[PDB]
Amino acid sequence: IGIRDFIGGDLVKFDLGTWLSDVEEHKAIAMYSPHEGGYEGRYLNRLRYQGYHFLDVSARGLGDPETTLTKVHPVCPPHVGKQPIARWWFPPEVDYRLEALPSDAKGLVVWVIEAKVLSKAELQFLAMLPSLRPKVRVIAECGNWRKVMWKPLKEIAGLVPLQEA
Amino acid sequence: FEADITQTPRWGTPPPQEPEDVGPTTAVGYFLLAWFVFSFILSIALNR
Amino acid sequence: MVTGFINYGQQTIRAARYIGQSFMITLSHANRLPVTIQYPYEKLITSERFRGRIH
Amino acid sequence: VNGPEQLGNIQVPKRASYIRVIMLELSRIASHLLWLGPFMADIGAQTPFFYILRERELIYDLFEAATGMRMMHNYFRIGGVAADLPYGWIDKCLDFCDYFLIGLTEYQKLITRNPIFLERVENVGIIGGEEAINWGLSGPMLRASGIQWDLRKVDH
Amino acid sequence: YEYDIFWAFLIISSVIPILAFLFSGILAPISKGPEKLSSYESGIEPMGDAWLQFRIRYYMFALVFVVFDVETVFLYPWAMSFDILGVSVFIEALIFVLILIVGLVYAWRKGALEW
Amino acid sequence: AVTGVNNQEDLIWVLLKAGVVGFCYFLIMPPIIMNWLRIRWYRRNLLEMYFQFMFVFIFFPGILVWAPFLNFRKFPRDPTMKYPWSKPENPSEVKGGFLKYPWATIEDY
Amino acid sequence: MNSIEFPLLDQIAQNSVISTTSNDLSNWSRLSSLWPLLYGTSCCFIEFASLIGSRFDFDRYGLVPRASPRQADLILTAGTVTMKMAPSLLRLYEQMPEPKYVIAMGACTITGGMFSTDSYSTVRGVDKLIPVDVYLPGCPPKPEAVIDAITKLRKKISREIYEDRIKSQPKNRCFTINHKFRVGRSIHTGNYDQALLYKYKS
Amino acid sequence: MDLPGPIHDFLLVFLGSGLILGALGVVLFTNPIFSAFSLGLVLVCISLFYILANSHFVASAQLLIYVGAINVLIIFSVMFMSGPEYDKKFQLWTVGDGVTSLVCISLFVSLISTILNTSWYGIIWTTKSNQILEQDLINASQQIGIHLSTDFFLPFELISIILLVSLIGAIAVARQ
Amino acid sequence: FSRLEFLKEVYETIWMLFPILILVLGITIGVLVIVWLEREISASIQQRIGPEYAGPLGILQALADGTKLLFKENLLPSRGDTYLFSIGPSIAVISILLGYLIIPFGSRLVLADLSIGVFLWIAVSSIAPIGLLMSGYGSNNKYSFLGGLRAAAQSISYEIPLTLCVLSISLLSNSSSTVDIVEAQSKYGFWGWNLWRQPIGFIVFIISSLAECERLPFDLPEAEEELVAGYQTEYSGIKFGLFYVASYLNLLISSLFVTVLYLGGWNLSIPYIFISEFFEINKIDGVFGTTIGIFITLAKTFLFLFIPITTRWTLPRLRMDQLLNLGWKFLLPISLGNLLLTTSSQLFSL
Amino acid sequence: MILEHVLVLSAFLFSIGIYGLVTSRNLVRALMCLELILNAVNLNFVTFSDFFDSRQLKGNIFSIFVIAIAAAEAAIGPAIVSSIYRNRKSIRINQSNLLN
Ligand code: SF4
Repeated sequence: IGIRDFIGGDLVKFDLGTWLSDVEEHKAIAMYSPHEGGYEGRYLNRLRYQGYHFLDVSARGLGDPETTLTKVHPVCPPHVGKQPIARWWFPPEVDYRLEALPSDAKGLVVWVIEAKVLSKAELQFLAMLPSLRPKVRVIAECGNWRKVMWKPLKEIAGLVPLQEA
Repeated sequence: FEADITQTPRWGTPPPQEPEDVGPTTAVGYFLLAWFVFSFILSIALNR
Repeated sequence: MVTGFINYGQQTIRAARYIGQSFMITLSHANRLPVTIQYPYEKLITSERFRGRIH
Repeated sequence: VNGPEQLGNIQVPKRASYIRVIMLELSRIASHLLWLGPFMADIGAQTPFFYILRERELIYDLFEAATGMRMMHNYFRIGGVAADLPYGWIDKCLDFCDYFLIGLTEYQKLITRNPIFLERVENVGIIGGEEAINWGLSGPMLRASGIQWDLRKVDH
Repeated sequence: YEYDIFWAFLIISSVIPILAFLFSGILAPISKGPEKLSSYESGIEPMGDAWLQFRIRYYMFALVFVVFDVETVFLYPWAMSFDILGVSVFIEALIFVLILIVGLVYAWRKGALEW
Repeated sequence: AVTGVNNQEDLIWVLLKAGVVGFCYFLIMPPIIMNWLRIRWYRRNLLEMYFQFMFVFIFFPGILVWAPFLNFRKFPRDPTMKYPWSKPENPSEVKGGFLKYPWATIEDY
Repeated sequence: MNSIEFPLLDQIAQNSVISTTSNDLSNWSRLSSLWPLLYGTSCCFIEFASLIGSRFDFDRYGLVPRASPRQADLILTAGTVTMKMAPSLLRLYEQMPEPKYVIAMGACTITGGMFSTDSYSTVRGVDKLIPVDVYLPGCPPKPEAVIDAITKLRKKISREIYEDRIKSQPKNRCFTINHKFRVGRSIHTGNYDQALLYKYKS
Repeated sequence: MDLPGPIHDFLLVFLGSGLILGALGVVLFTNPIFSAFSLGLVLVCISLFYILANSHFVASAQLLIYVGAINVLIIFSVMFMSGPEYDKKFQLWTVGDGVTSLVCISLFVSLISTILNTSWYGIIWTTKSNQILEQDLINASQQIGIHLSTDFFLPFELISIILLVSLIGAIAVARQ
Repeated sequence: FSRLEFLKEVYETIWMLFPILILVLGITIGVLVIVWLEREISASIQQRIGPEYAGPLGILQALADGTKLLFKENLLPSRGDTYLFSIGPSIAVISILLGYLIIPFGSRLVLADLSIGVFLWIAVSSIAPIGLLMSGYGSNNKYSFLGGLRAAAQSISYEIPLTLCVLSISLLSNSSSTVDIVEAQSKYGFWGWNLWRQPIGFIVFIISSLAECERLPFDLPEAEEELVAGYQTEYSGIKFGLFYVASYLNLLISSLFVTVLYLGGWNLSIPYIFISEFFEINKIDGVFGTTIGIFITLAKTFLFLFIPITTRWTLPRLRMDQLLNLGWKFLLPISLGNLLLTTSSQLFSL
Repeated sequence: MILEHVLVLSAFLFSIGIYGLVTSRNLVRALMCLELILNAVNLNFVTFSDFFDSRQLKGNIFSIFVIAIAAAEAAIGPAIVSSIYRNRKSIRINQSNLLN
């Protein structure tokens, strides 16, 4: 395919109002971006302009995001043979950041990088997270594409039938 | 070792390095000489 | 005395030839296909015993 | 791996020894390449760095096919090696040798007689053989002073 | 006129770095710190401030260059008037070029041009 | 007019010729040049690369305008991926394992 | 409990055309020209060299290596940082002009790696010395993984606003006292192999 | 054959102010490097003055020769002086400078009381026949070439001898 | 104060400003082109791709570099002098930009056909090494000091053969104006180029211009392997970009002076042969003729832009002593002999 | 026009150069002030050639010769400076008063 494909993928498009309307209507959004990156900041920047504070979460070492994000979770710091095994308990990340945000902030946006490595049920929970926490928006890079396109995360995870764009 | 005469290396001859190609040298020299002679002739002819 | 100028001539043409040889050797690589793997649009398939993340 | 295996009198099988010789010579080729690169960069030519890397990547590919990693192979073991050579490695290494001979001829055509390279290199760092012996030099440093001293042929 | 364009071009060429400096001043941030303002000496802490004091025999070509610049400046008007006049200016400038060659030979033989 | 200028052309014809030159230089030729740079990027010899770079050097004032409004990002392997969330019909007709310069032809790019 | 706290700040700015697009274009310009420091210390630098070479190209992202810190945006710390080198590394980072970015490549730069256990001079991670933006795990990380870390760094760079500039300037607090220590001149004075033959002293 | 009037006078005033600043920097700087760099500003302003009057060849000759001279001067001031000495910075004032300041002020006043009292425009209208150029010599550099080659032959070879002997003496004196 | 001629002169100042601004815009665009071309030629002869992601084919890479340097914090040395630090690169870029006033892209597409011509170009190009020395001294760095001294020595060595080579061409064309030189070449057409008549001056001019542009193998004041960055070691932000622009502008102006003085400029015709294409090209006059002349000048300039960009990435670099030896013992006597041969051949004309 | 102002500047330069010739504690600076004085003389010559000698250009030729002489002096010293620094390792001229 060509014509439209080889015509401007410029970053001056007026998709930003639709992007903000979608991120307000659909709380959890799957995002697809150029492989070399750097064309996501135009869309996250305006979210940060509305008072949203970003929490960067890597999905590779996420480790069962239910108890990692919404519960106190046990983690063992790495001993190198010089110490006995210690079991530390870490606070729920998204809730700690939520209760520690300033009162003027619009909310918290969870930027889940490399969300393709998560399974189906983990993406289900990541899509249904804003229902449990009202002031949380979920953005998850579920892949790469020539141009930035976003979909509801419930549609990708399988809660909503995948309507043709 | 500076005052010792047995420290001078004596191991024969090294493996010779590849020989050299000299034909393109003469070709380049002929090209430049012809260029200079053509310059002489052209300057004399065009000046008149 | 003339032999000095002649030797200067032959040790100058040689340098020009070898400079042209370097130019030719380098510019002959313009006719060859690139070896560059265009990451991240292209990824090299790892070996059967590549040591990466633990499972 | 040959310190302790000599301490414990462990023998090495002939196939493992041949694999070790092949890998050592390949590593010597790679080390001489990635010496030639920074050397010509310090002289002033940056293109030979990429030119050596074009073939050092092939050496890395051979090592990763055999050992599992480009560098830090963890392939040599006490009394042998980690694993046998994979299927289709001999022909790949032979084709690499055939290509690398041509690449080395290209390197010698580009660099060896260059007038600027010679005039930067021809008469720097003259080391006597006696000084090379006394200073404890070895390898290409000691061998470039009239001394035919290689520990591969001395120690068998 | 053929030289008002020269003055306008010189003014514009001088203005351009001023515009670049002003744009950098109003665009780039300032985050100065005592470690940042230290002189760069490849990581290590610089010793005494710079200064090299070359040898004289190295920098003796400059005294040749001063004279040769004047000679090449003097050769230009003769070349401009070589066609209007004839062999007279050829004979005139032949001595100039010969003196230039003799001075170059003297500098070569005395070791002024040796490093 | 003034003494010194002689036989100057009419302004309307000069304007028309300059307009057609600008039309060919700013919005016609830079697209063909950048397409000739994108296609046949790996098929160049030394002469073709030299002429490509010469044409880019000449027409760069017209290419600097079109370049922000063009993307040349490489396309997916299968010609069925309409969307990044789309799945291939059968994942066997794709061609995987493109080779490179030591062991590849121009077909592998 | 090592807790976290947000300080008191004002409202940002809000803009329609000029400031927002200017910030976006500045971010994009700093995306595509992240010139590395050419800082090499140990074995990982070899893989860094493999990213300068032909098979994996630095030039596709821009990313031309610049020797001087003043011309470098990104410092890509490749190699173990010993006690003898860590002050030099921190100077080199400080001498780089703002905005500047740090990528800790290698396991020895994240937490010390193999030397995290018994080395008596290896700094266990440059996060104790310099603020690291992107951590790159792996002993000789694959050059593609280095490009991925640089891609993630670009992902974070493009998200910047003008407010982040006042997050970057140092607060610069100081406190000066007398020490009554013993002041001694430098041991390495530069005198080496000069008049060596007269230094026998039987 | 000139710039517009107000532009010409403004350029005169501006280049004069720059020349005054450069000369004051020359005679007030302790560092020979700083005063040499001020001398370079003086050289550039004087070349611009030459371009202003009519001298398009003398300006280029001034730029070339005097730029070589200042580059050599900076090199030999670096080579023949103590440490870089940014702290020297406007050498101190003595009585021996104060008396000479008065003497030079008196000399400048004596010169300017003559310059301001002489009608320089009156002399121009008397030298009418000296300002009728030959119509064939359009290029001013062509006229300067013709009048250097024909009118001044003896100084043209005397300067060659002078340059050769100066080169020889500079090499012989400065050699180690 | 006449308000009839004052408005006319204001509009005239506008109509001389307009060529200056379009030339300046094209000059900065050309610096962008030279950066992109050098990167892509290096990638091609090193079997790489080059800039690919900043724009379609790396077209916006140099623009991204320029805007990054604009947004990069301006860093001043605390130990050194601020005024010399700020003045140096500005002087270099001014003295390099001043040489573009006399370059003709057509018979009348020249900003100023000054009869002093190429001599003024040499005079203004002599000034930049003073700016380099100023940058070296003001930075208060040993590497910067060495780079400044090396730049001064390089300019001193290679100013004279270039001057004599330009003098020989001016003697052949009997005029210092660039338009006169190009037309004198265009009298005899393709055989009338000074490249064939003056080969020795051609080679010496190439070598001297490469040394003055400080391109490799004459990149000693900025040699990255010997000094960290040379005189640019302590320079950050927009000033390094200025010292980069000035270098690429010097390369472009040297290539333009190569195609003007030694090649035929905008001329492309062979009168001694029945070349239908060349005759039809030369038969066009007007707007199209000027456009074709600009095209020909740009192509001939790109040839001697391609050659030194290759030269940087092929040869090793010289040494300071060998640079001085080449400048003072191989180029200067040869240029003197070329001038003598030019005068002897020109004796036949009168 | 106000062309006579150039003359004024030349006179100023002369006086300033004269001042810099006397209070010079560095012989390189004294050489530079000699260049300043010769430059003032050259400014006078060039503006007088503009005023009265538009055809013969005798003032311009004299300016060229004065520039040549100034460069010859600038070549002879600092070679004299080189000899002085090689023999005494000091440049300050007022400190050398042996011959008195
Ligand atoms: S990861 Fe650490 S130990 Fe391994 S090569 Fe890199 S720096 Fe050395």
